[PDB]
Amino acid sequence: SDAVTIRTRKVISNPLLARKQFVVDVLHPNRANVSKDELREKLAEVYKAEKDAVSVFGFRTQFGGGKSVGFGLVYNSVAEAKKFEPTYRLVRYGLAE
Amino acid sequence: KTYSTPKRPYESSRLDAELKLAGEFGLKNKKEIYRISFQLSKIRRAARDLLTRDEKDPKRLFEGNALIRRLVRVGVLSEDKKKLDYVLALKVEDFLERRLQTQVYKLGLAKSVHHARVLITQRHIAVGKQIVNIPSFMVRLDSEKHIDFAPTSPFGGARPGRVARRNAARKAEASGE
RNA sequence: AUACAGUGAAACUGCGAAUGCUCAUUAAAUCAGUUAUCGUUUAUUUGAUAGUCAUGGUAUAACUGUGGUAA
RNA sequence: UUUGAUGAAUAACUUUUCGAAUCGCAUGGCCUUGUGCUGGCGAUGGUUCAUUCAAAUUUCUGCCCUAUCAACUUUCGAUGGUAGGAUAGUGGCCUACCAUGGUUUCAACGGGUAACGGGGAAUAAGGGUUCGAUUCCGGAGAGGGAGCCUGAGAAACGGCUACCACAUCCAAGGAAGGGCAGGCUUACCCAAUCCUAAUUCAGGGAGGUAGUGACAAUAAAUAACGAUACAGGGCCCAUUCGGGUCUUGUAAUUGGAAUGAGUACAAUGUAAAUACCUUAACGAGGAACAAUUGGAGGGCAAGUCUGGUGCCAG
Repeated sequence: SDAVTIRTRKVISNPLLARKQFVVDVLHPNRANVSKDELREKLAEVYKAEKDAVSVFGFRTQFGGGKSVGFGLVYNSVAEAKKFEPTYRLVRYGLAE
Repeated sequence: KTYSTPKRPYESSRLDAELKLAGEFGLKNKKEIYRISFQLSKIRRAARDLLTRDEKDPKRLFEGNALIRRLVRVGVLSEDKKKLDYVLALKVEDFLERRLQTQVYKLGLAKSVHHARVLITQRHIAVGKQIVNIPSFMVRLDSEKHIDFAPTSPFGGARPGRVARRNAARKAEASGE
């Protein structure tokens, strides 16, 4: 029923640090602001990636519903994910203490 | 300011005129009438000074074109009446027509102007995509063909409201007990 | 690990600590612009750069202990 | 005569400065197997010069009113020379030795300037008539005159002497310290940016977030729709007769439908957090989920009071 839609708009890539970049809108009619952890796993299969390496953040929902503005990433290695992320995001993802 | 008190605010003519306007358009204030008439005064003053500026002056040329076309995009002016004496000829009732609650009543989604007032503030009418709920929206042309019920409104959409569902469950309990 | 190498308080030493509020009014002064420094200084930055005793002596702080004085 | 080439240390002097008695890793090669020689790739310092960040003076270009301002400078050298000290360095910056000058109606000089001033300094006014936002104000102070101290850079004033003025603590011997907010609130974090250190981290009441704080000036809600009953009267203008007009009137009954104020799990949030945006679940029938403020006017008693030529007037 629910078109689980987060448009990962602003699509670009950075293979120096090996991570991929994209903004967030959240189009999700009759759904209340899907959470970043199930988004993490869903991004993990769509990018054939790691449950840590997925990393999106900062979501604000537009009027009229089924629209939210946020700002998202994905690493492309476990070491890059575990070292280059700031620790506040590491605890937001529950990987640090 | 955003409302200006008319300079003889209590007069036989003023007073009965506002009575007719608020009664017929379902307003609730002299303040609402005043807001419309103040901004009309600014527009029409601009047009008059433009008429003082002589024929074929570049300023008159370009800005008159601008003012006419933006008033027809707002919709109070009509397509084949493109002249500055007509922007002089406008009056308050034309904008008060273009309000939203008058427009819901005129299209026919409600019965009386007060019904349309209660609908829009009740969050059922949805211009375009959003649920608008301010009864002075000043709808344009494109939207004035696009006014209709919101898709989650139980008049043109989803499941009935809370009084209906408590009542249906109440007769369900009536049959159960 | 029979010298130590982990870790580490006290201290030596290196560098920073020269990027705080209140009170008084100047018309080539200030300020803005533009020079000059074949007339000066520079911790720092970077760049070059010196053929002209199988290892010399110290000392402290800390620690130990004994004390003074209302402090 | 051209086409092309070359240039245009000595003598000493001195507190010696020096030419590393310092951290990370090669393991080989040779035989003298000594553990001998030899060696390579990374840090901290040091000699000088360049360069960088700065700084100092300095050329010249530009800012108001006023002659009801005609004088000014040698009365700290005023102008200049020469010599020396001083300074990182020139230069009357300072001293000797001198010369006797310079500025001036092209108004020097002087006076006032509200000089919270001005600078296209500053982003501008994505169309306010000239208006916003930023930046430089300029200097001085950090009880008060005076003097000294390090560092590349301080005349540091949250070092030291003495002085003067304060004001403390005590066992009376002594000892030691420095205004700022308020009137007539001082809660979280270095997360966005930047900075600083032997520098990923440490830190930065820089920088940020939040909370008390109707003012002026905004957008809504406090109800929408329908059925039935019962009644014959309503309403507008005229100074008195009067006249004009017509679906109306009532604390009368009654039906379902709408929801937002609220109430309340989460998610989204940020260093973290509040609120927010979203979001399930509740949640409107009158004494409710109980709006004010102002104006005009009646009527009532076995009631009170006063004046009258009954029963009336005030």
